[PDB]
Amino acid sequence: NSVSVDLPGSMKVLVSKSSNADGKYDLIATVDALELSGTSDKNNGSGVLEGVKADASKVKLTISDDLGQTTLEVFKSDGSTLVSKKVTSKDKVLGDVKFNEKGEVSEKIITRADGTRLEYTGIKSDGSGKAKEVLKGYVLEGTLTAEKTTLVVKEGTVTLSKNISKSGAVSVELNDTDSSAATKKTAAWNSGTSTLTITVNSKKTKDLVFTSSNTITVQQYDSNGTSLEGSAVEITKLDEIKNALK
Repeated sequence: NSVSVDLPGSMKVLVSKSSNADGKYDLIATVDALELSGTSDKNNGSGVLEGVKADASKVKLTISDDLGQTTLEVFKSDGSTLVSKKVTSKDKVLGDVKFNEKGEVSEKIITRADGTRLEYTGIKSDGSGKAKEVLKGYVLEGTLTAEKTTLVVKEGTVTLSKNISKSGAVSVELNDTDSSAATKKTAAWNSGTSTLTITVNSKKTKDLVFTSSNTITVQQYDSNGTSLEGSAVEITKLDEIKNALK
């Protein structure tokens, strides 16, 4: 009579085995406690379903066949003022948006495939806000502007900035207010190798690699910067990152 299709999270959409006389399928989905009903032109789990909460909130679940993306929208009773929006990509990246009482965006958390998070709070009408990145073993603090996310690690006169553009590209910069030409750090970034090379008085001192695993590794150069030494050490603690900036 019907068959189940599993979706990101608990969500399981039950689709009818065959279409109705107008060529459309019946969909029933369970999302936590809510029962949603809707339709689709296919029986692969795509479609649009709607329901109502116990407090009269309106809910809409959209499963798109072009992106594999699922969008869960919770509205006020008018079915138009947003209360929350949950989007899960094919890549299992989760974006969870909260809205103020006027239905405008005020917070967004992105949860990555591996479980690390970008957290945007105090979002303002201009797209700025506060930003935090939650990694394995430590948390980075920074700011959001419409242009980019900037997470900062400070150590004395040195500021390490990790920038994330709207599209998700990463650039890393180092800024040192040290006035001594013998100790001031500068740095060069390569996005293809995801490596920041730190230089002190014309000598390369370390490479910081920002890995696909959302980790940071550090590897030392020799005393006159003429070759890498040893092997890269994966950073597990914020104290280790700051130490590399000394």
